Amino acid sequence: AHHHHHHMQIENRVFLITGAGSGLGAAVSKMAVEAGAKVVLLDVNAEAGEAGAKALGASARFQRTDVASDTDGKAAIAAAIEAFGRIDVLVNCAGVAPGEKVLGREGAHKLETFTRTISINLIGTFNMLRLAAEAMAKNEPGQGGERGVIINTASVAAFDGQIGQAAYSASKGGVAAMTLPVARELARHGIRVMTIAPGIFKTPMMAVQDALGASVPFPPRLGEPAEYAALVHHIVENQMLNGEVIRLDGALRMAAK
Amino acid sequence: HHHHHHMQIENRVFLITGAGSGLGAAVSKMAVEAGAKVVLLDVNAEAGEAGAKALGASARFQRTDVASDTDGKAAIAAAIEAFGRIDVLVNCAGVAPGEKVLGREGAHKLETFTRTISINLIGTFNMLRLAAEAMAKNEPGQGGERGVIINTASVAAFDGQIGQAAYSASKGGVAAMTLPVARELARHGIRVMTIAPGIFKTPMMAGMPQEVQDALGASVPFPPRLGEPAEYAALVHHIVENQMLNGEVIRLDGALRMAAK
Amino acid sequence: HHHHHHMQIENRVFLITGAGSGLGAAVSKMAVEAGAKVVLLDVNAEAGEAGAKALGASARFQRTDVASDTDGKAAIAAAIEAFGRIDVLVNCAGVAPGEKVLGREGAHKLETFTRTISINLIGTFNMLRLAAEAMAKNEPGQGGERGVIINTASVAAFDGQIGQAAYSASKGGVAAMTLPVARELARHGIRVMTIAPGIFKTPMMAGMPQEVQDALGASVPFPPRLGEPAEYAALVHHIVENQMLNGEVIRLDGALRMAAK
Amino acid sequence: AHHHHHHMQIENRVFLITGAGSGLGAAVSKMAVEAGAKVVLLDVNAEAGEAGAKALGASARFQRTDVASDTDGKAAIAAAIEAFGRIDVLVNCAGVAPGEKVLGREGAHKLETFTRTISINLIGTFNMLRLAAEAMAKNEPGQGGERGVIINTASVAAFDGQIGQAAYSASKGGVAAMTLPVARELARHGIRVMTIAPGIFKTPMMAVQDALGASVPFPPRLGEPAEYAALVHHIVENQMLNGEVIRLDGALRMAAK
Ligand SMILES: [Zn+2]
Ligand SMILES: [Zn+2]
Repeated sequence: AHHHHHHMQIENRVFLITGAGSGLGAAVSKMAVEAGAKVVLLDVNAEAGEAGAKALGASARFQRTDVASDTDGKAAIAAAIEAFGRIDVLVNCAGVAPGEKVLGREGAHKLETFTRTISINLIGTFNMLRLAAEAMAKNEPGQGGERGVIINTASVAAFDGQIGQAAYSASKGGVAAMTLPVARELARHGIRVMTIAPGIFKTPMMAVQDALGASVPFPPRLGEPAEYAALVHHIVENQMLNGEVIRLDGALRMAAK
Repeated sequence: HHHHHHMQIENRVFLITGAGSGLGAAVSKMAVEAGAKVVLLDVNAEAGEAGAKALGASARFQRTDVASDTDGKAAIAAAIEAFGRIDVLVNCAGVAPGEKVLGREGAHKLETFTRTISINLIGTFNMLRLAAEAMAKNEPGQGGERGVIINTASVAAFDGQIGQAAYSASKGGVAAMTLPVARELARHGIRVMTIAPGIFKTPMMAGMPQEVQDALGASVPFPPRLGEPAEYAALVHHIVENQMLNGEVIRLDGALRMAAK
Repeated sequence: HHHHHHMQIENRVFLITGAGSGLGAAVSKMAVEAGAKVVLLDVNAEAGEAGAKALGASARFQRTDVASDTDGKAAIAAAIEAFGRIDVLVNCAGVAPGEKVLGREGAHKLETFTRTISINLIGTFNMLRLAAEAMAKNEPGQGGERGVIINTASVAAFDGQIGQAAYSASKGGVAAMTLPVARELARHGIRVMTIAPGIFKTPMMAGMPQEVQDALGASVPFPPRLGEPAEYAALVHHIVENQMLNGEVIRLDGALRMAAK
Repeated sequence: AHHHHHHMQIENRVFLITGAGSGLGAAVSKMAVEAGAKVVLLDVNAEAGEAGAKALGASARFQRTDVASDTDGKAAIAAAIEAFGRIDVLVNCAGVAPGEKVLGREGAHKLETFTRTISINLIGTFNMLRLAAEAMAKNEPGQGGERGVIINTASVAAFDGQIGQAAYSASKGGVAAMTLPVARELARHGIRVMTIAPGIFKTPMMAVQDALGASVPFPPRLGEPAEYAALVHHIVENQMLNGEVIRLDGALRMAAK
C-alpha cells in the first residue's frame, strides 16, 4: 500500500470490466472491489456474472453484455452511469482462444470461426473502448487532466503465435496495434490507453497446457489471475504508462507447438 | 547480372487481390513482365477487366469479394481452370479510412470498423486459407517449396495515426498472423511473408489535393517522396526469389515514422 | 488497499547504480521508504554521499565506476558487508549525449561512441553478472525467487533521434540482452526486466533552458509533461512485486514516439 | 535480371565489405563482383582476404582492417578511394558470435569477452559506418538524390537470444537499434541505412547447430550465404528500403537452448 507522489487514485473509481464472470476479468473485478472501487461486471454469461456480482457485494453490479453488440455496449455504459454515476476505467478481458489449423484433414480453416474470434476479441474490444471513451470524456479533469484509463488484453500470441493460432493471433495483434492510434487521439481528453499481453494463466480461456507451462522460464507455472489484476492496478495508478503493450508472461516465448 | 533465387517465376501462376489499381496492379504488371501468369481479383470490375486486357493473354480477371467464402473458392477454381495451378498469392486488397474514436458527430461507427476489418483482415485470411489449400497440392519445387503467400500490412501496424484505429487494428492483425501461419504452412513448403508499406502513390493518394500529397512525401526521410507501386512489386518479386525470407514483416517506407497527425 | 505480490521488499537489499541523482536517487528513496536496505553506487561521490546521508541508516554509498571489474566486485562485497545479501539490482547509471554521425567538425568521434557504450551497456552487464552471482546464493523466497535485476534502456532504443546513434545503440543493446539473460537466470530464480523510460526530469534535463524543457514535455501525448523520477521508481517497485513480469522491456513514456528532431 | 522502373544501379558501384574473407562478407563480395561492381574487401585476416581478392580478380582489392580501429577504418576508406575513386555501398559483415553464460561453474561471464564482442560487432560497425558515410556524402547526387547505402548485419539473436548469448545479443541489438537514428540523419545526404538480421547460415560464424537448423520452419536448412547477398543486392536496388531491420531466417524463433 505504499504509493508514489502524484499517483492516480483508485478508491471510488468506477471500473467497467468485460469477461468479468471468469478468469482474468473476474480477478480484476475482485481486485478493484477489494481496493475500494466500484465495478460493473460485463459478461455474456448471466449465470457467471450474477454469481460474481453477488459474491463481491454492493460495490458490484452485473450487466449481461455481448461486447460485439452496439446496443449491448451502450446499455453497459448506461448501466454503469445509472448505478455509480460515471465511468473511470475500462478493462477489456472478454476473449475466446480457439485453435484451428489453416489446413486440416477435413479441409481449410472455417471462415466463420476466424470471423467469430475477430468479432469477440477485436471488434468487441473496440466497441467497448469507443463507448467507454465517450463516457470518460464527460468526466471532470482529474490530476494532470486525467479523465480515464482504458486497458485492453492482447496475448503473447500477438508476438509468438503457435500453429493453430491464426485467428487468435490476428485478433490479439489487432488489439495490440490499436493501442497507439487510440492513445494518440484520446490524449486530448486525458484518457490513457494501455494493453497487457498475458502469457499462460490459470483460467478457462485455454480449456498440451502442462507442456506450455513447462516452457515458462520463471516463474515455472501458470500465471495467477491476481498477477494480471496487479498489473491493471499499477497501470491505473502510474500516470506515465500510456500507449504501450506490456508482456506479462514469465519470459515465455512460445514454440510452434 | 543475375538475381540469386530458388523459385523461378516464369510460367508460375500469381493470384493477386486488389489487382485493379495501385499496389495490386503493379504486382500484376511485374509478374506478367517476368513471364508469370496472373489471375487478377478485385471488386472493381471496370478496373480489373481493363487491367487484364492491357496485360494480355498471360492475365485473367475475376470479380471477387475477398471476404466472401463463395467468391474466394470461385477465384481459386478460376485460376486452376485457366492456368492449372497456383504458385503465389499476393493479398493487396485493402481500404484505409480515417475515423476518430470520438468524432464531432459521435463515437466511431461500429459498422465502419467492422468493414475495414472485414476487407483488410478477414479477406486476407480467406484468400490465404484457400490459396494454401491449392498450393499444398503442388509438386515440391526448388528446395521443397510449393508456394509463397505475401500479405500487405502497413506502417499503420506500427505507428498508427489519430483516426487509424480500424486500419491499424486490421493491419496489425495481418502482421501478427504471419508467424503462426508460416509455422504451420512450413510443413507444406509454403512460405508466408508480409510487407508493411509506407506512403505510396495509390488511387486514394492520387485523389488528394497536391498540397496534401506533397506534405505526406515531406514526412518521409529518404527518399522524400511517395513510393512508386513498382517498388512494392519489386520487393514482392524478391520475396518470391529469396527462399530464406519467411515469417517476417518487412517495412517498405523510406524510414517513415508517422506522427500522430 | 493491498498490492498483490510475491517478493516482500521490507528488509531486502537493493543495489542501485546512478543513485546520486535522477532515476537512481528516486529508486533509492522509494526502496528505503518501503523498508528496504539500499546500497547506492555512483561515480559522483558528493551526490552519492549526500543521498545516503539523507536516507539514513538503511542506506550506504560506495563510489563505483560501473564499467570496472574491480569496482563492481567491491560494490557487491560492500553490500554483503553492510547488509549480508543482495536481493534487487537496479541499473540506472547512464549518459545520454547527442552527437551527429556527420558533424560540422567531422565524423562522430569513435571515443565518445565507445564511452557511451562503456557506461550504459558494458557497465550494466558488469553489474548484472556480479549481482546475479551473489543472488544465486540466496535462499529461494516466495515462488522460488532469489532475486530481481532491472535495467534501464530508453525510448531511444525504439525511436532514436538524429544525434542518438551511440545512445540508441547502447540502450538497444541493454534491451536485447533482457531475454537471453532472463532465460538463463530463470534456472536460479532470478528475474530480469528492463524499463525504457521516455523523457524524465533528470539532472541533465533540469539544466536545459525552460523553453527547451517545455517543448520536450509538449511532445508527449499524455501526460503532456516530463516524467517524475518517482514514477519510474513506482514501476521498479511493481516489477519487484509482480513475479509474472520477466524477460520484457516496458516503455514508460506517456505514449511518446520521438520525432527525428 | 528484370528490374523495376527507378531501380538504383549496382553496376560500377564501389562496395566496401567487412568480414569479407569468409562467410557472409565473402558471399557479398562475390555477388557484387559478379554483378559488375567493384569491391574493397576488408578483413582482419590477411590470408583469407588476399585469397578472396585474388579469386575475384581485378574488380577486387583487399585492405587488412581491424574495424574497431580509427586508423584502420580511415585507411580502408582511403584504399577504396585510391583504387576506385569513390565509395557507394558499405556492408558491415564482420562479427564474432561467442557463447558464454552469465553464471558458469568457473564463475561469472568474463567482462573482457563481453567487451570484445561489443568492440568488434557494434563499435566496429559504427566505426566503419561513420567513415563510409563521410565518404559517401562527397558523391554527386544520383537518382532521387541518393549518394550511398549502408547495410549492417544484426542477427536473430537481437530478438530471440538464447542462453549464453548476452554479449552477442547486446551487440546485435545495438546494431539494430542504431539503424533508425542513423537513417534519420543521413537522409539529408541521400544515404540509406538498413540492417539485415540473419538466422542460421552456413558460415564459420557459429564454429547443437544441427538442432538449431532442425528448428528452422522453412526452408529446413542452414541459409546459403548467397541468399544473404541476394537481399543485400535488393536493398541496394530498391530505394524505398530505409531505416528497417529485415529478418532473414526461415521463420526461425530460437528456443532458450
Ligand atoms: Zn495502489
Ligand atoms: Zn539487380
